[PDB]
Amino acid sequence: MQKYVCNVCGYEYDPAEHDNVPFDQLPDDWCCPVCGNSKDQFSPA
Ligand code: NI
Repeated sequence: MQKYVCNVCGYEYDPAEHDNVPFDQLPDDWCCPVCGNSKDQFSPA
């Protein structure tokens, strides 16, 4: 259940915090809910 970290603000997308919804199921236009950084500028962590 891969966690991802925003390269801009350090927000961590942890699927565990979201009913195990994986990063790869998020919308095409999903952005960081803290800083609005785009999905494709997150690192696996
Ligand atoms: Ni961010």
